[PDB]
Amino acid sequence: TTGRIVAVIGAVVDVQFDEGLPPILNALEVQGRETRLVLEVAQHLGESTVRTIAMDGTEGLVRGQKVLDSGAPIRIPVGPETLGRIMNVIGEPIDERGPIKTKQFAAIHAEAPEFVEMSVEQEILVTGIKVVDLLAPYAKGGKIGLFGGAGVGKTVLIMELINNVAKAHGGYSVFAGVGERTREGNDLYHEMIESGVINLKDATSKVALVYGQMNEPPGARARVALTGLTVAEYFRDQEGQDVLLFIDNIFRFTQAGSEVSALLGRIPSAVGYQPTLATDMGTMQERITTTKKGSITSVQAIYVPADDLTDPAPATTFAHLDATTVLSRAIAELGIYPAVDPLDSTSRIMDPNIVGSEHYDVARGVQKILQDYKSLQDIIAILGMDELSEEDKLTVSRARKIQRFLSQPFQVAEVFTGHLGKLVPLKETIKGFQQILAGEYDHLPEQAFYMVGPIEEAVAKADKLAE
Amino acid sequence: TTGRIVAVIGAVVDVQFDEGLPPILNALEVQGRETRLVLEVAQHLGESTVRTIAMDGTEGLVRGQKVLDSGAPIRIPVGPETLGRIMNVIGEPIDERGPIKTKQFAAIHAEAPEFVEMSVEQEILVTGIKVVDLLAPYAKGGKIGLFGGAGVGKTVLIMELINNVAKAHGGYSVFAGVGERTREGNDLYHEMIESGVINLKDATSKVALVYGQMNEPPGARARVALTGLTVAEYFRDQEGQDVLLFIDNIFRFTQAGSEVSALLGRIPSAVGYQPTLATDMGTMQERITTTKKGSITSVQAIYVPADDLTDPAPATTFAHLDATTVLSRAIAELGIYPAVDPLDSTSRIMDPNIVGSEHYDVARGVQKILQDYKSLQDIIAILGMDELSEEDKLTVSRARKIQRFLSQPFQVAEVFTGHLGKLVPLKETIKGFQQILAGEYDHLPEQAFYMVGPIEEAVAKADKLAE
Amino acid sequence: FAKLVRPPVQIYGIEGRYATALYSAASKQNKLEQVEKELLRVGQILKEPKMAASLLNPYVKRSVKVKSLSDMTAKEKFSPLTSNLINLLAENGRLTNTPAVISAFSTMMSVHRGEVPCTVTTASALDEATLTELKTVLKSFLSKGQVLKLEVKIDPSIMGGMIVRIGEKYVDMSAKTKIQKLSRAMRE
Amino acid sequence: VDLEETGRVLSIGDGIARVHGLRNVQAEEMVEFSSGLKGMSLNLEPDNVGVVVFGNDKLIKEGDIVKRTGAIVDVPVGEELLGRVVDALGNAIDGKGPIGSKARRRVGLKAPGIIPRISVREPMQTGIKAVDSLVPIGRGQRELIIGDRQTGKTSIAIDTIINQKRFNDGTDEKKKLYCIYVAIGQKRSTVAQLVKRLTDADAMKYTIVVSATASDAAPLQYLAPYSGCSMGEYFRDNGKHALIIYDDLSKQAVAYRQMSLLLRRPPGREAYPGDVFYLHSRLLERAAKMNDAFGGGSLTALPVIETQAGDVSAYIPTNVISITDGQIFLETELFYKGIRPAINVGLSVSRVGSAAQTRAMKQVAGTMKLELAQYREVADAATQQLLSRGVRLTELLKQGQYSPMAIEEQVAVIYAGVRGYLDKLEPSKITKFENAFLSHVISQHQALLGKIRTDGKISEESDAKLKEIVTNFLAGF
Amino acid sequence: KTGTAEVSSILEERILGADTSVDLEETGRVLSIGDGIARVHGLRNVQAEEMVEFSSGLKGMSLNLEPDNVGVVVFGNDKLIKEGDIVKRTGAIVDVPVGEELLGRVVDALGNAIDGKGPIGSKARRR
Ligand SMILES: Nc1ncnc2c1ncn2[C@@H]1O[C@H](COP(=O)(O)OP(=O)(O)OP(=O)(O)O)[C@@H](O)[C@H]1O
Ligand SMILES: Nc1ncnc2c1ncn2[C@@H]1O[C@H](COP(=O)(O)OP(=O)(O)O)[C@@H](O)[C@H]1O
Ligand SMILES: Nc1ncnc2c1ncn2[C@@H]1O[C@H](COP(=O)(O)OP(=O)(O)O)[C@@H](O)[C@H]1O
Ligand SMILES: [Mg+2]
Ligand SMILES: [Mg+2]
Repeated sequence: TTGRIVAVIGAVVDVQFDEGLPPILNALEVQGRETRLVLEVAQHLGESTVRTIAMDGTEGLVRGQKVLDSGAPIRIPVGPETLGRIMNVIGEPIDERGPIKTKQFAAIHAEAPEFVEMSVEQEILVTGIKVVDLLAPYAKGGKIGLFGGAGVGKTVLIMELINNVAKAHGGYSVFAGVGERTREGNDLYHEMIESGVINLKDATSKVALVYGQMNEPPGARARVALTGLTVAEYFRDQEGQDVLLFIDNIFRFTQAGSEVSALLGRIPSAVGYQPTLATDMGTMQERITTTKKGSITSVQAIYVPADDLTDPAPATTFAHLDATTVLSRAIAELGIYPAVDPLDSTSRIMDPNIVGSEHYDVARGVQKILQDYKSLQDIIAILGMDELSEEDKLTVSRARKIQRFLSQPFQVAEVFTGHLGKLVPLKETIKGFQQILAGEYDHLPEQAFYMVGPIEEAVAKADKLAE
Repeated sequence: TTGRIVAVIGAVVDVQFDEGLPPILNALEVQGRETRLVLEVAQHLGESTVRTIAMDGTEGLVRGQKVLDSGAPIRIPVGPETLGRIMNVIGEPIDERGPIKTKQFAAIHAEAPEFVEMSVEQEILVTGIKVVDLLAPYAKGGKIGLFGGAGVGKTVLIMELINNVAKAHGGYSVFAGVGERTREGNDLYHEMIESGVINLKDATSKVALVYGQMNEPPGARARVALTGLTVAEYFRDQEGQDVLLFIDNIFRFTQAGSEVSALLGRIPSAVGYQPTLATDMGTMQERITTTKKGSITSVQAIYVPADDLTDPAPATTFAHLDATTVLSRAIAELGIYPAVDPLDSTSRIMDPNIVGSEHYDVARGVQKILQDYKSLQDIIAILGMDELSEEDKLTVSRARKIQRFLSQPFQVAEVFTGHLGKLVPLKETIKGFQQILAGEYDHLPEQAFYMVGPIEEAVAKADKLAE
Repeated sequence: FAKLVRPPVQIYGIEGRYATALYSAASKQNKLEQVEKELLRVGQILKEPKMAASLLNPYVKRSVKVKSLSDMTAKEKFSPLTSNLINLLAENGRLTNTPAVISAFSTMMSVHRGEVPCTVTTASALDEATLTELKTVLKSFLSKGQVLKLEVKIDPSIMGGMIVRIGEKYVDMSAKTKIQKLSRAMRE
Repeated sequence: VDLEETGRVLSIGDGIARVHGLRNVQAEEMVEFSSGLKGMSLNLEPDNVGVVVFGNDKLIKEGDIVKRTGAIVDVPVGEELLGRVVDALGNAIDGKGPIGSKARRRVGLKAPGIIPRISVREPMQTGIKAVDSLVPIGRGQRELIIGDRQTGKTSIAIDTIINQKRFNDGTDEKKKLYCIYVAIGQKRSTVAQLVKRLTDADAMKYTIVVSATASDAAPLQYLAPYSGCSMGEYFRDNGKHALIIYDDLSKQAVAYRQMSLLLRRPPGREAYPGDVFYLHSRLLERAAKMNDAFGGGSLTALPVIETQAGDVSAYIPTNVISITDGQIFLETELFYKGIRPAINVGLSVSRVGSAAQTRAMKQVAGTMKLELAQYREVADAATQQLLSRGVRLTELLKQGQYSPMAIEEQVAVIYAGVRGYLDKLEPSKITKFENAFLSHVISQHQALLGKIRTDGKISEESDAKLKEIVTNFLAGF
Repeated sequence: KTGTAEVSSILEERILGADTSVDLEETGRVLSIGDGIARVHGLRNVQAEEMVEFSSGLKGMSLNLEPDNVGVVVFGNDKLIKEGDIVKRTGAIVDVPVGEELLGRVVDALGNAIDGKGPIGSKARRR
C-alpha cells in the first residue's frame, strides 16, 4: 500500500493512506530516500491519516513523498549468522562486512510467552564466577541489574560472562547497546575481537551485537532493546537453549521512551516521564523469561539519576530485577577482580528452598564474616590492631583469606593478570568457602588465595610460594 | 420540562432542552431508571444545553434518554421527624425504616446569613480534654476544626467529643458523614442506638444522621455536606435551638469538587484543584455560623493530604475556623494521644478577658516551654543532651513532662488499650500544669505522666513505679 | 492578499469564516442574490435522507464525497461560486456544519438588504390595530430603507405591559419590572 | 450498517478508541471489536464514543467494526472458578478448558450500605504468630499490608491462603474461607511460581487467581481488582466467606494514572488524577460483613501497597490508610537484619479485628503485647528483665515460610514464651526450642491442643496441663 | 477543530477560482508572523529544514511542515516581514563555507565575515 507524507514535525511524520491503513506498530519505508528511512506507526488520527515516529533523520522530506507500507512490523534478520555482526535497530548491518545472510526474519514487536509457556520452578545460572555464584547467584531467565559502570571492569565482566556461558552451557549471547556512544561502541567491538568472543575469520563467534546509536532519533534508541530481544528470542525458541542478553544501558531505554512519548504529544507523568513508563518497561522485561523451550537471562546495566533510588526510572526497573551486582571502585583499588562488592550484591534466589541449604548456609556465613571484618576494621583504624581478642584476629585473618579467594582470574583477561583464566564450577566454590570458613586453611598465607581458581589451586600456590 | 441526554462523561451529564431551560442548581430526574437518579444543573452551555452533576451512578445512561425538570433544587425533608433517621444526599432514608414523614421541605442551596444576623457572643465549651481545654479552648457556637493526616486520631477525637459534649447537651445534634468509611457510620449508628441517643421505638431521638460515605460517586460526596447543613439550619432558624453539627470528613467535600471540575471543562488551579476552591468552601462554611436566631457548634474533621498543611484545601479551611487542633503524626509516633500539636493549635477565645488570667498565664507558660524545647531539639539530636546548660536541661525535663502530661486516655479508646477513659475538669487541668511549671514535680519520672487523668493520678503512678 | 469586502454583520466561527469568504467572493462580480438562492437550494439538496446518510459517514473517502457533490452541482446548474464553496467545504471535511454556513450567510444577507430583527413580548396577544401602530412607531425607530422584521411572542410570565427589542436597543415597559422596582424601593 | 447497535472506530491510539455510531450504547457498557478485543464505553459524547480497549491497541484499526454486547461490564462468577487462573475479564489463561460459569456480576456494582453490615465478630486466621497475636484480622475487615520492595508481603498473603486449608478441608461450612488472589502489574513468572506453590500445598481447590501482569495493557490492570472483588462478592452475598488479596494496589494506581493522562486529564499531586482516592475506596468499600438478614457472608480484603524508601506519608499510601481498617507495616530494616515476618508491631495496628481475636489467643497475646510494649520503651534490674523478655518474645515471633501454624500451636508457643519459661534459655536457641517444642505437642499431646481449640479458651485445667507440658519439656532440652 | 490556513482570505481566493494563478509549489504567502516565527501558506515542494527566502531580503528555515502551512523560523528581526509577503524556495538545505580560507576570520553562524576584513575566500561548502 502507498500513502503520502502530509506532515513532518521534527521526528514525527504524519502519512496519509488513501487505500488501506496499516495497523499500529507497522513499519513504512519512505520512497525517494538516499538511505533507508523507516517510520513506525503509532496512532490513527482519523481521515486515513496515521502518525509515525521516524527511525532516522527526517530532514529533506517533502510533504507528498510516497511511503510504502511493508505490511509487518520492523522485521530483522535473526539466525546463527547474526553472531559477531553489528546491526542497527532496523537490522541493517553497520560493520561493513556485507549483508547478514539468513533464511529467517523476525518481527521485533512480539508478545510475552503465555501463562502456560512458563517454567514454574526456579533455577540457577552457573556463570563460573565465585562471587557471583556464591553471594548473588544469577537466576536462569531472570533479570540481573549491574551497577558501577566506570573503569571498574564492567566490560571485562560482560565479556567473561559471555565466554563462560558460551563455554559451560553452550548458549550464545546478544549485546543490545541502547543509546551507545559510538566511540565506546567501536572500543567494545575491538575488545570483543581481541578477547575472542567475536571471530571475523572462522565464524565461531558467540555474541550478536545490536547498536542503537546515541545520535539516532528518539524513535530508534527506544526500539533497539526490542531488536536485541528478537535476536535472543530466536535462540531461545528456535535453537532451544539458554541465552544471555546484555542491555547497556536501561536508563537510556526509559529515557528514549520518554522522549518518544513527549514528541507524540502526551502529558508527562511523575518526574516528566512518559505516562506509559510501567507498561513500556513491562512489555520488554516480560519477554526475558524461562519458557519451556529455552530461557533468556538479561543483564541490564543500570544508572540511577541524581543517585536517587526512588526516581521513577530505577523505581520501575527494580520491580523487575531478580538479582544485583555492584562493581565498586573501592575493590578494584585492592587488586581484587572481578571487583564485585560482596556485601552490596543481592539476589532473590538466595533462599534455602531454591539454592539448597548448604549453599545458603555457606553464603550466609561468608556474608556474616565479611560484615564482622568490616566492623572490626574501624577498631583497627582507631584503637590499633593490638586491641583485638584472639577470636577476632582469627576472624580478621579468615575474612582476608575469603576476600582473596573471592577474586578470580578471567579467561578474557590473560593480558592483564599473567595467569590463566579459570571457570570454577559451583561445587568447587561451595566446598572452597566451606573449608575456609571451617578453618581448615588457617595455616596458609593470605596471598596464597589471591587470584586462583578452585581451592586446590590455593593449596598449590601455597606450596609453590613457601617452598 | 423535558430534555434529552446528549453527553455522559463520568459523573457529568449534558442535557438538551428544546423548550424552557432549567435554572442553575435546579434538579432534574432521569426518567427510565430502576432507582431515582437526580442531576443537579451546574452550567448553561448555550444552544439550549445544560451541564449537570449526577447524584448517583451514571452507568446505564443512554444518549437520547429523557430527563424531566423538577422545578426546584434538591429539596430534602427537614423537621423533628428527621431525628434518629439516616438520610442520603437527596433526602431518601437509608435506614430501612419507612419514609421520613415531614410537612416541610428545605432546598439544600440556601444562602448564607447576612451581616446583621451574626452573633458576637464568645463563651467557652469544656470538652474534658487537657490539651484541647488548656491551649486551644473550644468556644460555644463557634466553628472548630481537627486537622491531621491519615490515621492520626481525627475520628477517635471526634467520637470522644461526640460522647462528652453531646451527652451533656440538651439540644439537638447532627452528624454528617461525608466521604468516610461506611463501617464507621454503621458503628456510630449502633453506638447511638445502644447509648440511648437514638430511639427506634419512640420520639426521643436527639441525633440526625446524614451519610454520603466514600463508596458513592463524586456528585454525592460534594452535595451531602449541604444536606447536613440544611438539616442543622432548620433546627437553628425554625426550631430556634442550639445545635451540634459534626462533620467528618470535610476535605472530601472539596476533593469531590475537584473530581467533577475536571469534567466540567475548567482550567485547574494550584495542584489540580478546581479554580473555585475557596468560593465553594466559603459558600459552604458561611452557612454553619451561629446567628441571632440560634446557634450551631460545628466540629469539622479536616484531612491534610500527604500530611501537607501547605496544601490549598487545609490552608483555605484555616481561615474559616475559630479553634483549630492540628493533629500531628510526629507526636502520635511518640505514643502521645491525642496527638494534638500544642503549637499549631490555636483559638480565638485564648484571651485573658475570656478564659481568665491563671488559664491564660498557664497556657502561655506551657507554650513558651514547649517552644524552647523545640528550639533545643536540633542540637539535642546531634550533640546530645550533655552539651546543655543546667537551665536548658531543666527546660528539657519540664517540656518532656508537659508533653507526656498533655496525653490523655479517652473512653472511646477503652477497646484499643484497655485503659479507663478519663475526663479532666478545667480547674484540674490548670492546677496540674501550674504545678508542673513551678517545678513541684521535678523529682518524678517523666513516664509517670504518660496517659493519666488529673495530676494526682500522675503522683500515684510514680509511687507505683517506685515499687 | 486580496482585500476582501467585509460583510455587514460579522459572523464568527468556522461557519463565519466560510460565509465571509463566500460573501466577499460574491460581492465582487455581484452575485449575492443568485448565490443566496443557490445556497437555499443546497439547503434542501443535501438534506435528502440518502445524501445526508452518505455525507455524515466519515468512512466514505473525501474523494467519493467530492465526486458525488460535483455530480450533484453539475446536475443542478449552479454558479461556479456555490460549486467551489461546496467543493471547499467537502475537501476540508466541513460538511457536518454546512447548514450553519447557509444560516450564517442568511444572517449575513438579511442585513445586506437592510433588516433589523425585532421582538415584542406581551402577556396576551394583540389586536391588529395596535400591532399596526407598533409597526409604525418601530419603523420610526429604524433608519432609512431599513425594513423591519417583527416577531410577536407572547410571554405570560410577565404580568402585563410590553417588552420591545430592536436590534440591540431594548425598552421594557412590562408590569413585572415595575413591580420589582417598586418592591425593591420599599425594602431599602 | 446498523449505526445504532454498531459503529466504526474513528481513531485508535493511546488505548482509547473513538468510535462513530453505537447510538444506543449505554455508559460503561461493554462493546466488542471486530478483531476480538473488548472495550468499555467511557465517554458518551454527542458525536462519538470513547471506548477504552481491554487489550493491546495494536489489534484495533481505524475502520474496524465495534458491536455493542448490550450489558454493563461484568465478569463470570461462581464456584466454577475455584482452582482456575483467569485474566481480568474472566477468561481462563491456565489452559485447563473453558471457565463455564452460570452467573455474571457487574464489576461496577455498588457496595452494601450502612444497614446490611454488622460489626466484625469472626477471626480470619493467618497462621502467622506476629499477625495473629499482635494485629489480629477479623472476617469482613480490610487490613492493608504496606511495605517496600522485597520485604515479605506476598509471603503474608500466601501464608494466609495456605493456612485456610485446615478449615476448607473440614466440614463446618461456617469456617471455610475461599481465597482470591489478584495480581496486578506483577511479573508473570512470579504468578506462575505462586500458582505452582499453591498447587503443591493443595491450596488451589479453593483459590481463584486473577492476573493482570506487567505485560497486560493498563485497562486490564485497572479492571482486575474489580473483577476479583465481584468474584468475591458472589461468595459474600451467598452466605459464604471470601478473602480477596489485591497485590499491589499501587500498580493499579499507576495504571489508572496512565489511563487518565492518556485521556488528557488534569494531573494532580505526583501526576495522579483526582479520582485515585475514589478509585480505591470504590473498591475497598465492598469488603463488608453482612448481617444475618442478608446471608451472614463476609469478604475480607488484604490490599498490598509498596511504599518507596519507607515513605508511609506518601499520597497513595495515605489514601489507602484512610480507606482501610488497619495496617501491617513491614519494615525493611527488620527484614534485612533477620526478623521475618518483619512486621513493625510498633506502627502496625488493627482497629477492628481486636474484638474478633480468639479468647485462647486473646489472654496470652494481651500480656505478650504489654511485654513487647514495655520492651519497646527501653531499647539495672527491671530494665534487664524487660530487655531479656522482649528479646525472647521477638525471637519467638520469627517464623519460617509457607509453614502456617494453627491457632492452638501459636497459643502453646506464646504461652511458653510470655510465662517466662524461656527467661533462662539463651536468646539464640529460642527458635531451636520453638521448632522442637511444637513437634512434642504436635505428637504426644494432641488431646490438650484439641481441647483448647474446641473449648476456645485456655481453661484452668488446660492452663495447668500446658504448664506441666512446657516445664517438663524445658527440663529436658 | 480548526486550521490556520482556513482564514477567510484563502477561502475567498479558492471560492472564485483565483488559486490557479498562484504557484503554490515554490512560493508561499505568509499567513502569520510573530516572535520570529512565520506561518506560510504554500511552498508545497519545500523540504524539512530547507532554507526559504522572504521577499524583504531575509532568510528562514522551514522546520514545521504541517498539512495546512509551513512553520518558518526567521533569521533576523521579524520587523521586515508582514502578513501577505512572498516566500521563495532556495532549494537547498542550509550549508556553510569551509576551508583554510576561514582561519583567522571571525564569522557568524552562516559563514558571513563580520570582522570587516573583506570577503571570505570559500572554495567548498558543507551541509
Ligand atoms: N518468613 C520468612 N522467612 C524467611 N524468608 C522470607 C520470609 N518471608 C519472605 N522471605 C524472603 O523474602 C523474599 C521476598 O519475599 P516476598 O516476595 O514475600 O516479598 P515481596 O514484597 O512480595 O516482594 P516483591 O515486592 O518483589 O513482590 C523471598 O525470596 C523470601 O526468601
Ligand atoms: N579480571 C581482571 N584482571 C585484570 N584487570 C582487570 C580485570 N577486570 C577489570 N580489570 C581492569 O579494569 C579496567 C577497566 O576495564 P573495562 O571494564 O573494560 O573498562 P570500563 O570499566 O570503562 O568498561 C581495565 O583497565 C582492566 O585493567
Ligand atoms: N486516644 C487514642 N488512644 C489510643 N490510640 C489512638 C487514639 N486516637 C487514635 N488512636 C490510634 O489511631 C487509630 C485511629 O485513627 P483514626 O483517627 O480513626 O484515623 P483518621 O485520622 O483517618 O480518622 C487507632 O487504630 C488507634 O490505634
Ligand atoms: Mg476517620
Ligand atoms: Mg510480592
